[PDB]
Amino acid sequence: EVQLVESGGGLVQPGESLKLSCTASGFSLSNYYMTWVRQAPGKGLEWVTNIRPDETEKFYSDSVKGRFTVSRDNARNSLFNSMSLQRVEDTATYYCARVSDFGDYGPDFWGQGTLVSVTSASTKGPSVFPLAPCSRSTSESTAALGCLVKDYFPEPVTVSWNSGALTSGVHTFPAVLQSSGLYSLSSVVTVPSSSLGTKTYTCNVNHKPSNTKVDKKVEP
Amino acid sequence: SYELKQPPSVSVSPGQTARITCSGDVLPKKYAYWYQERSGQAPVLVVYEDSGRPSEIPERFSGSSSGTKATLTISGAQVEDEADYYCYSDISNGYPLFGGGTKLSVGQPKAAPSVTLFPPSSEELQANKATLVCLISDFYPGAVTVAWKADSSPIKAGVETTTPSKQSNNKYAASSYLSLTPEQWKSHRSYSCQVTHEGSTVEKTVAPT
Ligand SMILES: Cc1cc2nc3c(=O)[nH]c(=O)nc-3n(C[C@H](O)[C@H](O)[C@H](O)CO)c2cc1C
Repeated sequence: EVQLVESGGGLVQPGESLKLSCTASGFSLSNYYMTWVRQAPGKGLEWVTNIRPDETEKFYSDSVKGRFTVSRDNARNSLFNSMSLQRVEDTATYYCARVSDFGDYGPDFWGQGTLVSVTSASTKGPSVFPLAPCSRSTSESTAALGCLVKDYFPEPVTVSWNSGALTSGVHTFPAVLQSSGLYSLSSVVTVPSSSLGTKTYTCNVNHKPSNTKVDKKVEP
Repeated sequence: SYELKQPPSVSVSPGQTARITCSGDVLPKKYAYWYQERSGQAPVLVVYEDSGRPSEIPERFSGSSSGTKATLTISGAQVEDEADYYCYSDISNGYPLFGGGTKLSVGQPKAAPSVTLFPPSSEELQANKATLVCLISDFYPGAVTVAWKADSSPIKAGVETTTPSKQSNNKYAASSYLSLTPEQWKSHRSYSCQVTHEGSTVEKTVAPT
């Protein structure tokens, strides 16, 4: 029955190029209209193109018009999406789907997609900055202190406190994949502001990929 | 440009009905579709031409529309109905669209998010960079919305929010980061991170001091 399979997605750098492919089975590709819809990690679905069965018409989203070009081979039941002049923002998962034939043109069957990453991210180490409040949140019974493990690559990062001693109140958040292909994550340990100026709070960030280990002692 | 204004999140109890909307200026002239996308899975068609319904989509998924608002009504909510739903249609001269999407959650005791806001460390500032960190903890169901404010004015340039994460206590964790330049951080007089979850809105603020 109906089945769509992407491929070609991979990891490339800005400006570079890449050509995705979508091969279908279970139906006559030549009888339908095809589209590519992409989705950046954790974001909505964004429409890219539509291509008429006889290929006489090709429609592209402003964001990609000029750099991306759709093509097909109804004989080889294949759709193709050649992307050139890559941008970071083009990074997302590329889905090719069969465009339905009723109502305006929504698709009906989507392939699982092929992931397209695009960065120059090499192997930076994390910078570690102290996370403490100004004067308002400092005047509580139990404020929070933490370490900002900014701009690193690639995952994962290990955070701890007082070389493993402190465990309660600790909350190491999941890393955020900033635009510049580099990860960042925070780690806060909630503690009483009473015995705050007597005890020591030191996170121990570990980033083997970079062979880095940092120890920042945060003070109130 | 144009928008399929779609509520970011929606939650319902196992067995009850759920209703997702999708506003739009041209919806009265164009059809509306609905797709279901389960985490890390290709989207799936559930509604077409406003009310059509595929022969694999259970009858409880009822598409409808009128004027400038299409509505995907899912009755007898199931645990499997937990996923992202997007509406589709197009502009006033054929170019296809997609709504922001909506998150559909099910059941466990509902909880409000623990928001904490941090200003840029004087240290990172010395590095000619500023970064406001907004940690969102212990919320349920796992769906939140993060908007940043520059002195009560909104801003989008420089925001990177994470995808709700499951903590060990079966509640969710989220983090949002607003990157400024040492100059902007001092430019304004207050930056605020507002995390709205289930109609509820927690808004912590910080200012250069
Ligand atoms: C941006 C755009 C996308 C279109 N996509 C489709 C499509 O997927 N399927 C279809 O049958 N017609 C589509 N059409 C209509 C198609 O171009 C053509 O006008 C009609 O089939 C008339 O021959 C589209 C028109 C535009 C402007």
